This record gives sequence, C-alpha cells and structure tokens, in this order.
Amino acid sequence: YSFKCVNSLKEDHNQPLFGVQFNWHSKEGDPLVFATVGSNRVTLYECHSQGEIRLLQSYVDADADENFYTCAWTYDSNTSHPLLAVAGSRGIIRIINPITMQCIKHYVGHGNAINELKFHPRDPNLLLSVSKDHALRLWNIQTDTLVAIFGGVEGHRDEVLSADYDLLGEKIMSCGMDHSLKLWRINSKRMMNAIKESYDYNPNKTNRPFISQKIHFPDFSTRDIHRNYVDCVRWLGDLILSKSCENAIVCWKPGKMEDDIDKIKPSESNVTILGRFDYSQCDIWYMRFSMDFWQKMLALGNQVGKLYVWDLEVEDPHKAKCTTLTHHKCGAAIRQTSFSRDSSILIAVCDDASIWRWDR
Amino acid sequence: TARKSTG
Repeated sequence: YSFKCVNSLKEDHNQPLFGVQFNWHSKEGDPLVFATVGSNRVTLYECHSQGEIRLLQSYVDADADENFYTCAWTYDSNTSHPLLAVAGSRGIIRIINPITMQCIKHYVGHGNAINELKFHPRDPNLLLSVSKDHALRLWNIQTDTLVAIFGGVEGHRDEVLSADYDLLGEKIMSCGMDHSLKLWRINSKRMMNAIKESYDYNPNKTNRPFISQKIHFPDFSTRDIHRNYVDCVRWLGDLILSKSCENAIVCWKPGKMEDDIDKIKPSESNVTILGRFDYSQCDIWYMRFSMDFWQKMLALGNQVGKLYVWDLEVEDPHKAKCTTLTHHKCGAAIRQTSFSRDSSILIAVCDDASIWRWDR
Repeated sequence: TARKSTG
C-alpha cells in the first residue's frame, strides 16, 4: 500500500481538527465524502478528481465555546439516508442530517466532555459514547433511549478516551487516562434484553421512563499494556491494537496465548503481547489511528506531521510492514486519519486546521 | 504528566 499527497487545505478557524471520518455508507455512484470536526463545527467535503477536495457545508454550534472532538457515521434504519453524530466538550451528542446540516435531535447525559463516539457494526441505531466523566454510555437512536451506562468504581477511574466494538458487536473494549483497557460484554442475557426493551419503548404509549442498565463490573481489565494514558483502541479479530503516548501500538490479547476470548473471566490476571509497532514523536495524548474497511492496514499520524502506515496483511501481527508518508509543508500534529471505503484515499487532519489528501 | 498539545 503506497500513496501520494495530492492536495491539502486549511479551515478558517485555525483551531485543531480533532476528528476526521469518511462516510462508509455512501451510495454507489456518489462521490466519496468525509467529515472533519474542530472548533465548534463539523464540515463535509467531497473528493473529486485531480486531488480536488470540494467544500460543501458546515454545522456550527450555537455555543461559541463548544468544541467538537469526535464524529461517527451511521444511517437512518428506515430510510437508508446517512446520519452523522458529533460530540465534544459540552457533552451533548448531536445527530446531524448531512444533506442540510440540520441537527435533527440531540442527547445529554454525560453533561461532561465526550471523547469518542462509535456505532455498533451490525445495528446502525446503537451508539456508544465515552466520556471525561469516566463512563461509557450506549444509546438507541431509533427510540431515543439510554440503554446502559458502563461505570462504577470497578469501571474506569479517570476519563475514558476511546472504545471499540468487536466484529459482531458482542463486546466493547474501552481505554483511558487510568492507563487501563476494560472489556464489557453486551451479548449477556441482561444486555440483549435491555436492547430489545429499548426497541419496545415508546414514551407516547406508556407511563414509565425507560430504565437504563447500570453496568459496574467489566468482564476483563488490565493496566499491564501501557504505562500512560491509553488514547486509541481497536479490535483485530479476537486481538486488540491499542496505543498510549509512548510511541507504540501494542498488539495484545487477554489471557494466555491459547486462551479463547469468550472464555476469559473477569478475574483474568494475564495478557499476551503479540507484537508492538514503534514509531517516533507522538508523546502528546489524543492521537488516534484508523484502519481501512477490511482491516488490512492501519494509519497513524504523529505530532510533527509524519504519517505511518502498517500493512497487516501478513501471517502474524509482529510481521506488519510499515511505510511512511511525509510532505515538506505538513508539519503540524496529525490528530486522526480516515480511509475511504474503497481504500483509495487517506485523509489526515491537523492541529493547525489543515487537511491532507493522499491518493493510493 | 502527559500533555494533550505541544503548545
């Protein structure tokens, strides 16, 4: 996997762009579109030939003091139209119609900053938010219900910075400033039932409020992978990729080498390290890697505008093949990357509000 | 203690 830099631009606000996401629910034949979030806005662009990045429209929050950190795409499960969720310092999740940029509805709960949003891989209505208040929450955006809060003293003890669902959306791994990675299974009887009841809730037809699950005990926890804030995590099948601000993505799994992930118990005290991908100059926290749709590759930018891309299409994780992408004018910290669904474009976004387009 | 930004 090789790329060349075809364009770049800078947004007018000059504040960090903390998040970038292509819409992988784009319709066939339509051009590729991505969203950026930073300052108090989200902006959409369309990718065209000759490197063109065509500016469409933004949503700008009414509060000049909001600062959006994260966004995620889904679609309306009745109409198929794409939807974009965004959130950040105010702790309010907004669901935006990306065509008109109207905010269709919003959700409050965390009241406290939201550091990441992820939609479930099989159900477009299930949205996970992770917060500076130390909890994760799972919302159903079809019935507008809070399904569950994942927290308690056995939960995270400091800001949660990232989380990821596994392939089938059976379990979440979360991580944050307490240096720990925690697993929360959502295919328990209690959680599958809470999900089904969330779909059954319509406040116009009943008197009761919808009761959320309080999940106070993760199904596995470790602090033995990193020694500082853990700011991005992703499943790779039954293994985990996670990073801190220590210039390494560690590939690891709960338990011993031969332990099946669905047999791990909450008291498991071991982990197995399958590999580690080192890189340079990424000492600051809130720096996220992304993978392509197929999980064949992983990209991470660092604090001086260098991109690293690992090819994971190899027999074992430690055999990953790295290439790097540099441009003499890109020298600000890269906060997040995103691949188009077809893998032909990689976009990096930066602390000086610039956006960089690399074409395969 | 880790910083979010280079400053």
